[PDB]
Amino acid sequence: VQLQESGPAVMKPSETLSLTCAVSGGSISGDYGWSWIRQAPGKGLEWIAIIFGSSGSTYYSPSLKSRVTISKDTSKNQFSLKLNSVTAADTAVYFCAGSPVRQREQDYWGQGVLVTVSSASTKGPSVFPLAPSSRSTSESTAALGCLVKDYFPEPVTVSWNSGSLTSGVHTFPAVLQSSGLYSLSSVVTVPSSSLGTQTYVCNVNHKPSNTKVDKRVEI
Amino acid sequence: SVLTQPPSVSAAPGQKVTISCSGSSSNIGINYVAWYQQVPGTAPKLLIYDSNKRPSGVSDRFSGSKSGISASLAITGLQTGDEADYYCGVWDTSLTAYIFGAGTRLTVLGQPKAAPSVTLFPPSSEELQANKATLVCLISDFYPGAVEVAWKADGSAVNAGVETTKPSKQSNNKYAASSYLSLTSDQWKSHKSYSCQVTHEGSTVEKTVAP
Amino acid sequence: AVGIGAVF
Repeated sequence: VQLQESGPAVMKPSETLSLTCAVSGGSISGDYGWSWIRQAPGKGLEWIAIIFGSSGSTYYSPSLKSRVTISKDTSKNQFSLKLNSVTAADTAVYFCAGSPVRQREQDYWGQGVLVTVSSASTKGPSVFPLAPSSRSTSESTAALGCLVKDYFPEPVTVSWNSGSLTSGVHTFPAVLQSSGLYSLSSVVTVPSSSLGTQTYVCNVNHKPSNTKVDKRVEI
Repeated sequence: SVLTQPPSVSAAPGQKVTISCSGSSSNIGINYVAWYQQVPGTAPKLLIYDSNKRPSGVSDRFSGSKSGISASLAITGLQTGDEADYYCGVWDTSLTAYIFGAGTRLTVLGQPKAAPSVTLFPPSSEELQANKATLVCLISDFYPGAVEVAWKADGSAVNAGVETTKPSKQSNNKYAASSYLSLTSDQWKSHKSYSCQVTHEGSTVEKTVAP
Repeated sequence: AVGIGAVF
């Protein structure tokens, strides 16, 4: 049995989250239990609900029951979840899972879909060069960078010199600020002699905003 | 969670580790206990089902059992590749719900300590021309993965405008974090020196930048 | 295994 989730990457608070799981290689109305599970970033697994294929019986997390619907569709061989009145507390990776009722050595999981709940609107980042100081320039190597400030939503990718520069590159995970917007930095350490002879450009791509900036790092 | 498991467990390579899950007669007492291994945010892997059965393909270093209202996962011959989060899962008849434990993070001891490398960047001229100023403190290659970051302006504690990430693990098994001090043009110019102070394993590397 | 109990 294989499972594939689908759902929105980004949602606004108070909306209704709706998820579907396409099931293949077994019958949705066979002797299975079909579950939804979620994991908020950096937190534990949290089971949400189950629907049994044979009976149609459903059961729910006590703390989520008042806001969740779980359903199945035999013609579509799928099952689904609705969670209403979302808040940021519902930001999580949502997994569909399943198990035979009797052959419990089998365990099926989708790969999960990240759902981010935020009031923020899509915004491309401003890119600022992080130039080394000349005290760092007196060392043998120097750190050169680019700040990717105030974007939403994730993700952003950074490369250097169109991917031709890979050694000594470190791109850091983003911070989330009280404003709802992310920032991150990418640094590259290079020989300090190279600083007059080599051009350094960081290529920042934010596909949610259709924004792609190639920032030259001078001095 | 009505199931309690320790938040963390640690042992040396080769040792036997036990992870326990404590519940009630309504869940662990009468229902099937399962144990899952997970890297965070990705699908967990079933290690044990029906409280004491191992699925095909799982190493026989993993075993499980339960007794009364408690259940245990045992890992013999601990390897560094066993570092992961471990969850018990069980049905609760009285809640009519499936419950995961809060998770146990397994650390394999003995890995060599590594001090953080720290890089502090002042605001760019382009950001200052927008009347904003962001100091960027980048912290990498430290182990174990816990750090404390403090900002100082002319020797005094800055506690407005700082945002710091949690540590995250690099490709070389060490850790990385970053901290951001967001100011305006005027504040950045208001001070002699700014300092990023990174405390690790009891000791501190700080960094300074000046307008 | 996931989701499946013995006693309802």
